[PDB]
Amino acid sequence: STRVLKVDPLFPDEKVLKEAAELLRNGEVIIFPTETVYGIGADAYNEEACKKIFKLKERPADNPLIVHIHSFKQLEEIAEGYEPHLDFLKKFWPGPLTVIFRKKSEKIPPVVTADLPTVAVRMPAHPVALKLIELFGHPIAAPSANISGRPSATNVKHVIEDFMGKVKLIIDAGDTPFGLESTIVDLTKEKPVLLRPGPVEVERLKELFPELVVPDFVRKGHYAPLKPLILVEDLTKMEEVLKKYPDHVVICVEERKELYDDRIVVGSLKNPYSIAQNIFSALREAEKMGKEYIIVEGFEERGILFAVMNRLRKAATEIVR
Ligand SMILES: C[C@@H](O)[C@H](NC(=O)OP(=O)(O)OC[C@H]1O[C@@H](n2cnc3c(N)ncnc32)[C@H](O)[C@@H]1O)C(=O)O
Ligand SMILES: [Mg+2]
Repeated sequence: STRVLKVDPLFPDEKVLKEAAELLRNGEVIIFPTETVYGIGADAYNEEACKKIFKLKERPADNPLIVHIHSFKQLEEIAEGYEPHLDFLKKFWPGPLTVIFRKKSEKIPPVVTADLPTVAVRMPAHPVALKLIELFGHPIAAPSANISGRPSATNVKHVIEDFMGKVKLIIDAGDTPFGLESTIVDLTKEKPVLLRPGPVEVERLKELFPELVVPDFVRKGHYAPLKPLILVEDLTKMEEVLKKYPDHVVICVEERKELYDDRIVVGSLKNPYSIAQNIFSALREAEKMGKEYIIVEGFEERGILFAVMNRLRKAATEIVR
């Protein structure tokens, strides 16, 4: 019997958080907001509880979980070799950044890290997440709140779609600020490696780390709707595509809304953060509009839209370059 408890994002009712903390202590899984996407979390030191996350998501065991912390002191408990990067961390944490370090803790079971000698760590800039972790007293292991393969939940409506009846508690703090998962940066190798683009933008990381490596899998290509998805990087072929795929809905920017008939406006190029904020909602709307094909306009591989494109490329059933 899933309880959905609404809380203020800045000053959440600590009584709701306590209820959540209790469930975590009982080895239950709960869903909570962050500034990026909703997470589905368990006690990070509880092997059995973390196993439930995999079951509930229908997730491969080889796909490791991000461990969420509230203090730099917790970092010492779980990781080693981070001391040269403390200046960096203190500049972006709390915030939408996940970093890979060598695993110290034997407190974090292998299921969490998929037997890897590394651990992904994030200190989320969302008062609800921070206050929950602190009150609970252990780190929380949490992937995104969605059935594996599907778009990451950015609001409680999407969470309910995927998890009503399957978890005891969803904390609702409204639509997540960014709409997109944290930037993941691997700091275990000699040169830092970008594993996932996010709200900490590539251009910013390149300023800080001139030798940042951006693997091919980041630039090429999860987050997938139920209907086939057609991504159109070259918008001159838009007309060809529309006519090739007749029974369709289009996801488009505002400045090209008038150029279609059946269209979801995801946001404006004027304010690209609007596009990031709404893109996953758009895919969930689209898949329900009773059309055979979802057709999405492409975006610049720059700033936050880089992250958007990363997500769409990984979701698309066909790309049109
Ligand atoms: C809940 C919210 O904080 C959200 N979490 C999230 O997106 O979790 P998830 O859906 O599990 O994505 C986790 C990603 O993190 C990577 N990952 C985790 N631990 C890793 C490790 N030790 N080495 C490399 N990649 C790792 C996984 O491969 C995967 O791509 C976020 O990071 O914004
Ligand atoms: Mg995910």
